[PDB]
Amino acid sequence: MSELEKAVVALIDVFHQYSGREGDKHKLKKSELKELINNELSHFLEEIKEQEVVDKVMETLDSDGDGECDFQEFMAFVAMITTACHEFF
Amino acid sequence: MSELEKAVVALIDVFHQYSGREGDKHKLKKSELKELINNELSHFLEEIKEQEVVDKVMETLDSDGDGECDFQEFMAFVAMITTACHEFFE
Ligand SMILES: N=C(N)c1ccc(Oc2ccc(-c3cc4ccc(C(=N)N)cc4[nH]3)cc2)cc1
Ligand SMILES: [Ca+2]
Ligand SMILES: [Ca+2]
Ligand SMILES: [Ca+2]
Ligand SMILES: [Ca+2]
Ligand SMILES: [Ca+2]
Repeated sequence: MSELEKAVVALIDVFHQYSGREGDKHKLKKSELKELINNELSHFLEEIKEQEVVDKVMETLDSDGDGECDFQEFMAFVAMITTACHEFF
Repeated sequence: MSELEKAVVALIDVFHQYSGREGDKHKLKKSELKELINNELSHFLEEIKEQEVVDKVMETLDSDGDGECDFQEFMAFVAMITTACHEFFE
């Protein structure tokens, strides 16, 4: 696999590392999303320690309004983070 | 960096590697897009061997109508591919 193909597969891997921890194994509930952000984006995003900030991130991400973040919604999150990083540089 | 962080920067790296070849260093023209797909997506997508196919992929990706694929448009392409790959592994 190329570096791009590996990156694609990594997005899938990381999503499932967190979505499968609790409840719906195909979606990130708030607790899972918080853990993903604190554990996997510690060099890009400030550590989340407030429940408020959890609720806001999720509210931003939850396009279909079911209260969790599914894969499509997570992809939108990755695009936000990636675009932000790109724009920074 | 984490697995996810490495993935994020890989997307930016690969886009820069091809967008910088010709003309606007911050956008992919048709030839650059063809080269990225053929060289970096060779395990995922059928090799592009015809102009009609290149034209079509670019038209699909070119949301802002400027004839090229910029980073945000490329990110949309990555989302498409990743979603397709997700369904495959599922
Ligand atoms: N493959 C590459 N191209 C590549 C390789 C290694 C790289 O290392 C870095 C990773 C992350 C950052 C970084 C800047 C920054 C600014 C503000 C904030 C914030 N949230 N206040 C967080 C931030 N994190 C810097 C360098 C970067 C690219
Ligand atoms: Ca879950
Ligand atoms: Ca949702
Ligand atoms: Ca270019
Ligand atoms: Ca464009
Ligand atoms: Ca644009």
